[PDB]
Amino acid sequence: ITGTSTVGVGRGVLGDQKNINTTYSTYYYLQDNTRGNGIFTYDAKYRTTLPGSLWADADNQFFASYDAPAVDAHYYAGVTYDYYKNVHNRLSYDGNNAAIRSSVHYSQGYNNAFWNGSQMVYGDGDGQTFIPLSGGIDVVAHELTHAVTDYTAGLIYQNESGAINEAISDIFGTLVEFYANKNPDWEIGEDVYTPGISGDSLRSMSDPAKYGDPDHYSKRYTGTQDNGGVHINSGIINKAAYLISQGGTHYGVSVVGIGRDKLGKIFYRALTQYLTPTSNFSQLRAAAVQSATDLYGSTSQEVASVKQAFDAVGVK
Ligand SMILES: [Ca+2]
Ligand SMILES: [Ca+2]
Ligand SMILES: [Ca+2]
Ligand SMILES: [Ca+2]
Ligand SMILES: [Zn+2]
Repeated sequence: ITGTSTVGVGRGVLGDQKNINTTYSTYYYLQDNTRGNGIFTYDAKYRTTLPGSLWADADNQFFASYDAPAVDAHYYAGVTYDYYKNVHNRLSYDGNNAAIRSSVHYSQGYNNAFWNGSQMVYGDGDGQTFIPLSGGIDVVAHELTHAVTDYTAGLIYQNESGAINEAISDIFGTLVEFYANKNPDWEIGEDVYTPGISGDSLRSMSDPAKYGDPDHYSKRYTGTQDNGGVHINSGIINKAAYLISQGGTHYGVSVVGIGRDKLGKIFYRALTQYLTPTSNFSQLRAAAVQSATDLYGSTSQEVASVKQAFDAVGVK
């Protein structure tokens, strides 16, 4: 809508207070005009019809419990936009400041979130397995990263290329979590998963096998579930990325860590410059080595650590 930019205040899913960019025109709308062509948050009103109604509020205060998922979807979309702009010089997901749209309150008791090809969508969860999914910044950044991947490499959502697609979203979801820097970790979804059980998460990058996911190529899933295991075999790549950053010895192979910032730079370059829709794990390794070479030289520690990380997980 057309109106006056302003700043409102609200409470997110976890009860934390934050400021949000809104637009005023009779009502106050969740429309942030300060980032590219805008960030827009919609109410799907417990239906599956999308996008729903652009979120309108009478007083620019968002403290009602119904408000919380919208506050967080709106605010964390902004953080993610800032991460891509400030760190990788990328303007929104298409690189040309496309408007970012999110809908919340999708369906009833819906235990997931997703990018549908044009916007992000967030369920409220059933209160048992999940609380509203926009409450996790790693979850928001994961979904928005699918949009980035679709506009760049275009990795098909099947088999190895699909597992790479998933790992990239987990990797950048985590890097964005570290960017915002409130209790960052190498786990996925811990803020919104199983409110009744502390210390768990949906996936682990530091130790995928904790939840039964493979951490070595020899343990890859070869069946047909989950589109050929796109959320399962991602653990192999997530472990590689964790090792490149933090270091460690894994199946007897030692890796010198080079830290998060270099991990992000290498993987972003691989994504945007070298990966293609049908890239497999071996092609990821080659793309990552070539990226690190481009940035730091063929005889760098950086190139060395990428090679050892991929050897450690069994990807040749
Ligand atoms: Ca209000
Ligand atoms: Ca965390
Ligand atoms: Ca996390
Ligand atoms: Ca939990
Ligand atoms: Zn995903």
